[PDB]
Amino acid sequence: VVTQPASVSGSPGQSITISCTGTSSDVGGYNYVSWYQQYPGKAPKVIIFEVGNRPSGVSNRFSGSKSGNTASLTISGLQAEDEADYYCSSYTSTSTGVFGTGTKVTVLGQPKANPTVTLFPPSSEELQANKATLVCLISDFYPGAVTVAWKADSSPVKAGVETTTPSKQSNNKYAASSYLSLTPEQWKSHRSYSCQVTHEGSTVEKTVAPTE
Amino acid sequence: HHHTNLCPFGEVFNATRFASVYAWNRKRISNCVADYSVLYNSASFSTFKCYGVSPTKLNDLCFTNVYADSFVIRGDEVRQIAPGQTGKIADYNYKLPDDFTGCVIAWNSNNLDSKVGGNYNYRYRLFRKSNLKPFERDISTEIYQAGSKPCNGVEGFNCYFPLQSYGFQPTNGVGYQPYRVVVLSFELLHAPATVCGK
Amino acid sequence: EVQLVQSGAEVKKPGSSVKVSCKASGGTFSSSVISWVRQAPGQGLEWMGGIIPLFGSANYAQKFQGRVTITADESTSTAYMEMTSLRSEDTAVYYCAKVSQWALILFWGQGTLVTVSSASTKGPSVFPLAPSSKGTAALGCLVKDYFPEPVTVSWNSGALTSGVHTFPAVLQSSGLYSLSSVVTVPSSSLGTQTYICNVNHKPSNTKVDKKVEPK
Amino acid sequence: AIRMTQSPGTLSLSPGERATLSCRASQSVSSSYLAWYQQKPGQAPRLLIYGASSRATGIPDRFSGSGSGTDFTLTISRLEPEDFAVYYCQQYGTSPSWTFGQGTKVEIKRTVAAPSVFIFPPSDEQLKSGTASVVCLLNNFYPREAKVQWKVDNALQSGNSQESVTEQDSKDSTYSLSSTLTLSKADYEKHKVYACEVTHQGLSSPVTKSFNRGEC
Amino acid sequence: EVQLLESGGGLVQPGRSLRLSCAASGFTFDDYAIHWVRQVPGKGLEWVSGISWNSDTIDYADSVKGRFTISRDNAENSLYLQMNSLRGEDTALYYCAKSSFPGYSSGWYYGLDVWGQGTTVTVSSASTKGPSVFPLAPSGTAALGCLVKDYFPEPVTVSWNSGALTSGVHTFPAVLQSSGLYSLSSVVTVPSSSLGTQTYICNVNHKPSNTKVDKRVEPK
Ligand SMILES: *[C@@H]1O[C@H](CO[C@@H]2O[C@@H](C)[C@@H](O)[C@@H](O)[C@@H]2O)[C@@H](O[C@@H]2O[C@H](CO)[C@@H](O[C@@H]3O[C@H](CO)[C@@H](O)[C@H](O)[C@@H]3O)[C@H](O)[C@H]2NC(C)=O)[C@H](O)[C@H]1NC(C)=O
Repeated sequence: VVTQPASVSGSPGQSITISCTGTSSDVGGYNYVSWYQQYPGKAPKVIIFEVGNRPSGVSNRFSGSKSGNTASLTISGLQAEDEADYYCSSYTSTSTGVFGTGTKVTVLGQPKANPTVTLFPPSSEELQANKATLVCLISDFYPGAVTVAWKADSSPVKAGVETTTPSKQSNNKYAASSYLSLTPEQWKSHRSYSCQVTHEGSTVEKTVAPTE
Repeated sequence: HHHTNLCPFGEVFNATRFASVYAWNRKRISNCVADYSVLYNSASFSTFKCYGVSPTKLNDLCFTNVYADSFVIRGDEVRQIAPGQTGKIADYNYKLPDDFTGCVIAWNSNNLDSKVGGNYNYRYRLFRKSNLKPFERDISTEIYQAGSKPCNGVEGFNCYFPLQSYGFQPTNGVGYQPYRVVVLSFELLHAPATVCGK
Repeated sequence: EVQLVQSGAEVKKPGSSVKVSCKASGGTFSSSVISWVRQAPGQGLEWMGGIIPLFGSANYAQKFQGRVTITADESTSTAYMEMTSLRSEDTAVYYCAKVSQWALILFWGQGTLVTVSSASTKGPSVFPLAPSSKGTAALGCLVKDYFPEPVTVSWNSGALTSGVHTFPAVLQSSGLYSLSSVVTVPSSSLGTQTYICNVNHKPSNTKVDKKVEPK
Repeated sequence: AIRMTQSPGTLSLSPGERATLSCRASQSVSSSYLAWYQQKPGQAPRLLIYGASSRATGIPDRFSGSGSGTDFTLTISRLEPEDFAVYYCQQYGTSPSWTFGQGTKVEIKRTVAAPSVFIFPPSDEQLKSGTASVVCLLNNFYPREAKVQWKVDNALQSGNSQESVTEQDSKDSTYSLSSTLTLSKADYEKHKVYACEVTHQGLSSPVTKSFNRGEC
Repeated sequence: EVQLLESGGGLVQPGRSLRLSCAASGFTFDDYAIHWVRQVPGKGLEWVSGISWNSDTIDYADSVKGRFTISRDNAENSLYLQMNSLRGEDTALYYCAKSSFPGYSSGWYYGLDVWGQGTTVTVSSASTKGPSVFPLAPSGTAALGCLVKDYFPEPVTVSWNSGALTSGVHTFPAVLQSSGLYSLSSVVTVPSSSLGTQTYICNVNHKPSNTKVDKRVEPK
């Protein structure tokens, strides 16, 4: 078990440090600690080997240190191109190597964008098939974090809820979706259903009704 | 010479300069006696780990041959000079057998080997195709072709020179300071015993 | 910690023998090569022989194989050099030099002066070298006919040290030593300043202060 | 037996220069058992180098030893006034069998200062004892080469004079010499004019200092 | 150049078997050590196995030991990670990496400088399953779309008016439902005045199930 902070954030120009704590059989016993920078959808890149020495072509803004059982990658002068995942790694007494949990490094500064939400009632074709699916589409929002809550009239809905993990679209914004499964009897029993999309403290609520 | 002599341990522990670890020096000690009390009663040592022999007992034993291997390594790399240990130095530079019998002696030598501006005379081997066998020495300086293009004997993109300097400065951390290492190998075989204590 | 201490200076008459001691401290005694080095006045260093206390097997240079014996006493950490049939050519300074088997450095003693002669120890006569009347003037003291070496000469009880040239002694044909000690001073202070040379000869317990006045 | 021959016998250099002293061995000698010593006059030998290249405690970095096999070298990168001395090399080892080189004297090279000459008549108290000693002084000169001729009534002397030289002064790098003519009181009173003639490079002509026996 | 390419991934049922392969080029494969590393999508890395240049030394992670086996053929410059007893936890993207230097553990000493692009291995009890396409009717602009519900495996491809309508089109990432099936919806935004004028048709294509559906979307 080699533990890293789950996420580390910072503004441009600032300096951040990722920790990497291990045992005496890994980061504590051997100076063979290596850091990797992984952009979305690409292979990891060697940034640091042996705690501090950087490969040829690596920006010298990446410094590495070690104290006891804890390695530390330091990124000075955060640039937007540093927003990636960072993984430490070390040799073990078992002659193996082990990887850290990872650290999502997010360079701040981007303006928050509230999501556009569109809620669709069950199509007449699906209700005719003895099924009902409410579709709640969430797009054009940043950062990725967002919370979705469904309501039947004014009381919460328990199950039948499937929701994406937020992912980036073409204009570097996040898009997500949530699906509520219902039987056609449950749909027409309540007067309305609501999709409550909570993102960065603000809630968007769209509502559909069987009769309207 | 075949008549009671002093083991020339001086030209090992006290030499002006040591050899780089990848080209570790070995001197054979035979037919002589030595007062090992001067050794195990010395306080000038930061590492004195013996395996198979008690240190304070070296005067009561006799051996067929004694081998003294000497070199300089980093401070944090000293712990690799031990049976069963692995690492850059143990895999590619100097390797002790699992069944080693002898003692591993080490002391800080920053006062002897570091220079303002960095002393780059001491080197080590970065890599080797396979790990070193116990008591195996590799002094090859052949540039390795790790790429598609032949290297023709010059450093390049994927054309690596197998050795690299340590970079000893007086202001380095202790773990990164030079340490002089001597590896005494006591061999008790079927031959008559020659190197005794007194 | 290691230190070599030799016995005091001696004066032996020709034909006799002398046994110089060398006390070592530090524990590296038994496991060492303890040699004896000799230096005649005006000559270089000469290795006489050595011994290893653990073995007691001494080795000797050919020049000293006959009259020189080197022993060792592990019980007291002391080395000895005994030379018989001493001649005036054996007058020299004798050092015990030691090499420990655990190092390459050499440990030396402070040396022992052995003067070989029969012209018995004698205090020196001190005659003035008066400054001549006819910008700087020279005055001195002639320390003549003493034995053995050495003598110490100061000027005005050490208060005058500038310009003093104390020459090394010469062994006259009489077997007694002689040296001159001079000092150059301004010619204007010859009638004002008092100059007295202080000769001390410790072997004969002789202190002589002589007042050097113009003629 | 192993023979250590040093080269050159004398090394004449100026302060600030680089001194290169050689020590030749008759056989191959292990570089672990070769030493260098510095000796100033009246002092015990000072261990400079041991193990061919290790500097003893307090020895400055400008002294460096090197070599192997049979050729060993002591280099002084920049000569100080205090380094002009005699230097010996020594073969040794873990066996009682050592040898020394004959030595190399490093002395200064010359800037010209002439000697100040003084002659001293024998003291009256010495003449009460039957012996007369005439002392001729050569003061604060350089280079060491100098000639002293004793002249008694313009008759050149020989065999009755002894010379003594001080070692190169640590301050002005000069030498000083004292010649002592010795005559019996009978011979001393037989003659009137006593003179010492000094020949030296710093002198355009030989300088003569004299005195007539009996004059004040 | 130095290059590593992985192949042989796809879908496999729990317990079943699958073999991966790693092709090497641009370096002497005969004297290097290669490793396998896997990555849970959306999370963090984990080491799998390693093999020396002569296969004399082989190590495995404890999560895969006894189940996994590595092997190599230096004549073909190829590395193999034979896989089975596959569990749901074994679903990941599998990398093939090495260090710049020869040496078994040299990858850990100086870092793994050359990776491959990876190969996806999906462990699900999974036969193919085609999707159902429902229209999402619109109720000075309006948003309409169509729903692609319950399918397996990835991916589906959605276009509008046979690709002629690309302005305003947003096709969303799919959900992995607890049932193990995927569901996805694509939506287009069009001006309100053209609802009774223009015809809007979404073109779904799920190649695993050979599904091709053209559903027209129009006001209620
Ligand atoms: C070669 O070995 C000599 C001798 O070492 C001494 O003798 C041996 C027989 C063993 O018994 C050793 O345990 C023993 O120390 C080394 O010379 C010694 O070096 C040390 C450390 O460099 C000196 O100690 C220092 O002294 C200074 C000033 O006095 C103090 O301020 C320090 O605190 C420190 O204690 C020691 O004086 C010195 N001894 C002599 C006699 O020179 C030598 O360093 C070594 N050389 C190499 C290259 O290994």
